Amino acid sequence: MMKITDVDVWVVNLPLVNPFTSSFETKTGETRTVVRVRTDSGVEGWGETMWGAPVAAIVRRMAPDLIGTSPFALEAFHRKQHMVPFFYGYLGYAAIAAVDVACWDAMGKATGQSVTDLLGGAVRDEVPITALITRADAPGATPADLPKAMAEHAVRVVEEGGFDAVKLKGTTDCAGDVAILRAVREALPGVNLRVDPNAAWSVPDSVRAGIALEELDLEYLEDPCVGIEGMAQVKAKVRIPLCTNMCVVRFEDFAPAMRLNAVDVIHGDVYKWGGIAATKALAAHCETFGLGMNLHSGGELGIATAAHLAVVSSTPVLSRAIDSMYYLHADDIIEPLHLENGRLRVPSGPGLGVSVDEDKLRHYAGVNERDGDLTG
Amino acid sequence: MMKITDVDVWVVNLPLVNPFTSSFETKTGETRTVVRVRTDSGVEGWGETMWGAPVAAIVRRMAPDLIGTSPFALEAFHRKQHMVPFFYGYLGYAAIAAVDVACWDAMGKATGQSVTDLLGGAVRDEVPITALITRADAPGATPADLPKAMAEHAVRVVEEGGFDAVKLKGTTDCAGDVAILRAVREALPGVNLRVDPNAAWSVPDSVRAGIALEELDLEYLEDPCVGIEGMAQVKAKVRIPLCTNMCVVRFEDFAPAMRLNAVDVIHGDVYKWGGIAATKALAAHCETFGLGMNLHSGGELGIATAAHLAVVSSTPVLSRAIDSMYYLHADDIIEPLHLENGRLRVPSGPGLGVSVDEDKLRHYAGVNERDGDLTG
Amino acid sequence: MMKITDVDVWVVNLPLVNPFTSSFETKTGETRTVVRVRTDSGVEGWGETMWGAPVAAIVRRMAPDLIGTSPFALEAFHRKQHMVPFFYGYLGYAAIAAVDVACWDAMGKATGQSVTDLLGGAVRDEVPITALITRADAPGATPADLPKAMAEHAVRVVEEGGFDAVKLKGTTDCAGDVAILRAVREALPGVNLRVDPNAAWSVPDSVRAGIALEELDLEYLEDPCVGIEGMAQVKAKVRIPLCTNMCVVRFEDFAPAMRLNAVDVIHGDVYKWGGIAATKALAAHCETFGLGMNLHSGGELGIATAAHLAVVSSTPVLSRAIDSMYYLHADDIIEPLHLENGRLRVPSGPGLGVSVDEDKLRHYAGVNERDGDLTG
Amino acid sequence: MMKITDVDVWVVNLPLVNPFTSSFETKTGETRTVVRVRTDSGVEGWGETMWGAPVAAIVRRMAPDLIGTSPFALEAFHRKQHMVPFFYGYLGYAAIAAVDVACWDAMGKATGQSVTDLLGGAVRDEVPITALITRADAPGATPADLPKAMAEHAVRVVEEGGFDAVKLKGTTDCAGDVAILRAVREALPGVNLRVDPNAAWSVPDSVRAGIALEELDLEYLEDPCVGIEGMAQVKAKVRIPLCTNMCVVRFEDFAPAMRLNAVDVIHGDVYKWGGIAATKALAAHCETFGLGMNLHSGGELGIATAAHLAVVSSTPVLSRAIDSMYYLHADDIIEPLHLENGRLRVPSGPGLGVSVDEDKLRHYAGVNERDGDLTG
Repeated sequence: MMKITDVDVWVVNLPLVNPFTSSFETKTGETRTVVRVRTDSGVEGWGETMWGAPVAAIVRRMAPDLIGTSPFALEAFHRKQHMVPFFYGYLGYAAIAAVDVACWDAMGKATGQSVTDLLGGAVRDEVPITALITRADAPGATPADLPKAMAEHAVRVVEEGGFDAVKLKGTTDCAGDVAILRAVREALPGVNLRVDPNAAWSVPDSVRAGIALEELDLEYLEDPCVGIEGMAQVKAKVRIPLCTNMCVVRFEDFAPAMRLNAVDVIHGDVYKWGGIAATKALAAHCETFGLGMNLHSGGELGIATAAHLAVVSSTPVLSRAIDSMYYLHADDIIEPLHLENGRLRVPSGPGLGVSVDEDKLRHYAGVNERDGDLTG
Repeated sequence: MMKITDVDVWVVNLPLVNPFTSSFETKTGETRTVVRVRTDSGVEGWGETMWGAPVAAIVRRMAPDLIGTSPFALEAFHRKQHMVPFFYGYLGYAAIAAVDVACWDAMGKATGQSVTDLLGGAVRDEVPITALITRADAPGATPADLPKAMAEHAVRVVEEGGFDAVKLKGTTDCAGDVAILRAVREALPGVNLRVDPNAAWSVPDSVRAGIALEELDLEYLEDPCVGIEGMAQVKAKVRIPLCTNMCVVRFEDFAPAMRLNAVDVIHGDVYKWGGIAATKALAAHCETFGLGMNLHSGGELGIATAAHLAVVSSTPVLSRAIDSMYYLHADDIIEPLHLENGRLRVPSGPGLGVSVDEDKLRHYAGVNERDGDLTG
Repeated sequence: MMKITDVDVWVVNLPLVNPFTSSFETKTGETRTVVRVRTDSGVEGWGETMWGAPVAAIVRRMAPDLIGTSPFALEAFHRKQHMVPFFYGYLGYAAIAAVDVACWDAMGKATGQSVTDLLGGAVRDEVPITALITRADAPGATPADLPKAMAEHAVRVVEEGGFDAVKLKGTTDCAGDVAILRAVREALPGVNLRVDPNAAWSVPDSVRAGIALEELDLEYLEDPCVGIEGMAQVKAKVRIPLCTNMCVVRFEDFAPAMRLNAVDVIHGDVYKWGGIAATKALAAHCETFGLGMNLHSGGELGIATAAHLAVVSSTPVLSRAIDSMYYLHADDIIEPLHLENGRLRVPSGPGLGVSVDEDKLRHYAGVNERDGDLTG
Repeated sequence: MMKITDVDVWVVNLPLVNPFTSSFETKTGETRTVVRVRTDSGVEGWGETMWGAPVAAIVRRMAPDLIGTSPFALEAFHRKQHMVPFFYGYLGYAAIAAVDVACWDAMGKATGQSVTDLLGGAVRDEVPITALITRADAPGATPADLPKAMAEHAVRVVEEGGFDAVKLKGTTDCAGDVAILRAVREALPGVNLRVDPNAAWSVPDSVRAGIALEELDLEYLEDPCVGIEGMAQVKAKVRIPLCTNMCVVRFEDFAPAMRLNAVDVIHGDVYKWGGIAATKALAAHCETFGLGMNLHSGGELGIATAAHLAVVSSTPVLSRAIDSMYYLHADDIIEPLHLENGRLRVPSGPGLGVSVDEDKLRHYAGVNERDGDLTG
């Protein structure tokens, strides 16, 4: 009969090993929000979600009403907070997800079960991850030299890391993106290969590039352009599976995207969709419509990755190499997850199966206090 | 670390209070299949599903491979048995559901939690049920007298029982069905009213009847005709929400039914859909597509009803008066559920929250052994 | 004025020559249900259908009401049993088909006519069959060696057997399936070539594989993925005729599959569709919608094959090499059908044109009694 | 082993009792083509089809190649004559149907079975027919008086004849047609009521009239306008089941009519569709698409009506009162069918179950020879 007694929130800054360039920005660290839910039985559940001050602010506003409730009562919590994402958008889903994850952790600890086992049990014990490559990996390169430099980098990363998949972060320079992919495919004929321009290409440029890229047999083309309408126009012309984490980001988007035939693959992400049950539900929706599914990464540290691992472990349709920034981090706030030969081991043991280093938590919260958010 | 040690299966015959007439048959009892899953920790999980000998046979064939597995490992179990419904159809889903429910019961008992709490926790504590009326309730009646006799019966049942909804079992006599509904609505202007011909009407007759029935503001018209195509033609013409438990009975049916705009409301049913997680998933699918959802009854006794109650208790979209044959039964194989003023109380306590009377189980299994199945 | 006096049912186990691997299982024998319908004129009609104990059980439950009816009264029989497939699924259609076939046999014998002549008469006298190849035909092979081993096997089977068509049983390993087909096509440039993954591939993998397979000019791609929705997505992208025996398996599926443009070719199968008239009707539906048609094999012995031969003989649209496990059987329960140069001769003479060896029937029923079903 | 030895053809003129007015013409007799197929076993099969000289001419051209063939070989015959309807249109189907029917008669006689029993056996023994009313039934009437005169006529016909359905032959005067139907419905509140303008109304007038007619709950509106496009526009706006025997008259029309949602009910007619098997196939197509089905009448005498009766008797979906000019004829060329209380008794006995009066045949062929065709 657990009742929540405390909800505490921190914001942390953690460092990457090397810079990371999307079409959007170039980052050198993660800012994350960490939540601990305490109960009257002494159980402590931990959650973690994307971004800093504004996400923490939402969690702290939801907290007073969480006091005295059961961590098992997630349906009631989500319904109570139904309007939060309407106003706060992605940050609203993210804030709700932190609480959601912390409650699953607490539920597992209270019952002596892994979150994986509360989600249907394991169908796999290891989760392959994806090598993320960006133009920041070829700092010196001239436009003429960029494709070769990127391909040589990709080969090193795959050979050293054992990655099953490689994903290029695309840019506004779509012709250059295509040139890079051609060189990477030539160097790695057998690797699953993706490109993600983060919606930076126009629809006509996405069609022209997509046609050019057909010969490379990409696993998918991820968000070439903005919007359900544009994505559907691309899917109508281009014979490459089309993936999104930008035009379908909530259930309200799903029926319209299906009727308009906008996508072939959807990325789940607990922090984007507001919780673990939502992500299991999304998996079922993908199976019903014959869609592929993968997981998107928003810069998860160990707590948030452990939640995603529980989801992948227990979800048949998540059979691909997921996106994960985890291997690119220089430190964590839990004892490190097991990463070997390009796959993460699913934690075992009660809850998320992680142990939080509260000294590192305190330290990196201090770093954030002095340095400010790296996000936002 | 529960491991299953035994799977035992019985088939029972239980009596109704009065006969029950669908367009399909007239019944005076239920035949059900009961499953107990035993573990090495001493925990015993109970499930119950529809029909007799052929469903029991499927469960017994799945049983040997269940030995040594965890009741938490439901994703693996469902995937292992994925082909069973392709060959065995509804009976295959039903057999899988019995095992599924027994595992949820065992999971709750092992963790000291209600199934309701393992499904997201309660959002409601009571579940309204529906008064089911059939032509067997007006045994003596001439065609001219039938509508009045049915209306007078409906009034008595609603006034005595406190039911929020009334459902007429329709027949091949669609003109007579309409006459009955007109009389019932006149007598009960405020009750939620439904008719279910169990697909016995042709599409043109469904359109003609549907048009006639618009003036009665039915909660829904349930399966007037056969098939996604026919149902979609009815929905295109008739301004009454259209419900099914016959043209969408598995996830493979769902995408086509949406693209063809076949239905407005879908009935879930754990035993028809093969398990509890499938039913929670169906609820999410209904929310995504703006569909109503209710629960169908296939003649559940106490164990199977308790499972449905856990689902309704924890599922916002199940906000309607469900169908339930439970109130029409003359006995049960558990200590009776609480039924008061037309609503069932959600059980509390570990697992399904029921206690099985093994003497009644043994007795009614003997009744089945001597009398044979009443179903099939 | 024949009236049925007896309906007797056996279940038999019969051996294959070599193992047979689908994406689903690996088999070494068939289990079948055999039905004899006796009349008051002394005429005996024989039917045969798929699977064992559960199909036999359905037939035996339908039997008492068959007593005293005419074998000609098939419309009435099918309507009486209309609900059987709703509950019993594929097994329900199968059980009905056994009775259906036995009645056609009895009708032919009573009238001195072949079933072929009662179905519109012959338009062809020979029926080409298909060489079925599976990975079990390359037992020793490494992944690198598998395509060559499969191609060499295919060449031997085609050269020795005179087969017009070759069908690869596909697997979850879709990349390996494609490699095998490439090698087979290279070795046999002129053969009609098919692959059937039995719905084991995801939709994105089906699109990727389908694109790759276009260069091989396959006769069709059969059930790459699950469901009408997925199949329609494949047909929208992949320029290979798409065939099914899994997403359209009854008339209720047909209108939705047409509106959603899901398939180009449909497999008929008397045992899957519940009878001979249903299969003739399906042929007409295929002609109306410009679909190809072939026949699926569920492991027919001589009685069931003879029924399929009567259908093919009398049905213009069945102009392809059918699937037939018949040539892979080590024995039969009738005097063997004529198989020469990759085609089966249509039987002549009254009814199905077969003579049942009742000693073999008794023997193989005993084998089943002691060994149990190989199916289910 | 029947082989056809002779095909003989006559054209006959037979009288009606009273004139019959469609939107198209006013008739006082039928002209029909009669065919006898003789075999080497002495069996004689009889067929009958619509119209005279030009239909007889087609049959006589097909005849020489029929010599030496089996009456059972209908699939081969239809395929051989596949191009005949492309050039000769309705008359081509009609000529083929005469031969088709004669072969079914011969098949039944050769096997000692009714045609009904060769078509799946009886599901009903009686066939209700429809009272056909036209403006010729109110000869004296002023426009102001016409509706009352028509209603009084309808009442007399229904009360005297026991008809379950009444069908008004519509005209170019759509406002007058509506006025008549209003008066008829007022006088006969319980009768199934239809109107058939034989495509004489424009689409806008069909929409205006259809809207006006909704209040009368017609069984169907039959061919208000020309063409699949127009019919679909009517169905989109008007809430009355829409029936045709003019925009879907062959299988090539069926898929387009379904995709465009043109009709709710299709009339079969053996003579329009070229044979009995085609009509059974059409029934199955209607069931698959949830369409109603009825039979159209082109002026059948006893032989042709007997064929239609065999079809209705054996076909579940033909559950309506059929159209039949039979009751309006002053004589026949067989011993009269049993008509009592508005329903025709299905013949029993071998073949079509009719006995041809060859003296009447000879007489009415002479009448045609001297008087000429009344059709064409």
